Amino acid sequence: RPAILYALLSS
Amino acid sequence: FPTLISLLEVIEPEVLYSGYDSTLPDTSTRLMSTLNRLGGRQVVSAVKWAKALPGFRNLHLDDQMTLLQYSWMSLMAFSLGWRSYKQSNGNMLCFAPDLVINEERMQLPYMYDQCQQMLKISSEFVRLQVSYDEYLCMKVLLLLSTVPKDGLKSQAVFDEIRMTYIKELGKAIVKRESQNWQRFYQLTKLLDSMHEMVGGLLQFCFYTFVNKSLSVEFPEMLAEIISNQLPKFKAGSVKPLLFHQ
Ligand SMILES: C[C@@H]1C[C@H]2[C@@H]3CCC4=CC(=O)C=C[C@]4(C)[C@@]3(F)[C@@H](O)C[C@]2(C)[C@@]1(O)C(=O)CO
Repeated sequence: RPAILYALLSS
Repeated sequence: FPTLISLLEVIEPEVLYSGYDSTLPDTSTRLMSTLNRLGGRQVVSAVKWAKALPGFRNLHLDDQMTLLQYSWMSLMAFSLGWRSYKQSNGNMLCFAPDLVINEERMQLPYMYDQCQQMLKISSEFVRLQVSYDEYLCMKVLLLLSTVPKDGLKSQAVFDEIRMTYIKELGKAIVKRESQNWQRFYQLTKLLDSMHEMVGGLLQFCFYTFVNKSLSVEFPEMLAEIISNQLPKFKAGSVKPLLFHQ
């Protein structure tokens, strides 16, 4: 899981 | 009140600058390094853009991630094609206002091949005389054009969102002066060919990423994305959604 991507997508 | 198309226009990210130091001659390694970092930051913008895109956040989170990871390159490449279109009529590559690559700078050994396929994208805007609104619509459609062979978690939500922006594209065409049918054929044909041309860019990219002996640096954002997306592409487990066969 791309952590930065995910972090962006969940506020 | 408000129209979808004016929402597209308003959520479109401002053009980012590269900070490239051109005091001393271009090295291909360090130009690619600078581009990758510009790239990371543009992807970060793309993520904020997509979150603001009506319908997108109805998708399952994992599906939001997948779409962004699968299409980031075609987004970045298309928007590059747009900046090169309006900025230099597709003559030069306008990566940023402070990083334009003309014929000379391209002659960098490693650069020429990749640069031609990027130039091929802007010439298409020139040839088809794509309007801003047409571009904005085609851009979301790229974000929704590359899916897992196994489909998405939110397939029916997805299918609908795709439909809406397909119709938004119809509207941008009609809005722009009977044969609107032909335009749609060409525009959707342009979207189709992106898969091929973006193919090559993604090839070089995985290459430069995989082959660490090359000294081409990637920011975390891209590295996380590439290293997750690579196995999926190599396993041939992703699929392009085409308008024509
Ligand atoms: C040919 C490829 C494709 C290139 C990308 C093409 C799309 C793009 C447009 C930009 O406005 C800025 C960065 C990117 C997103 C990019 F230009 C850089 O990241 C470098 C890149 C991956 C590449 O030059 C490399 O693989 C070198 O590492």
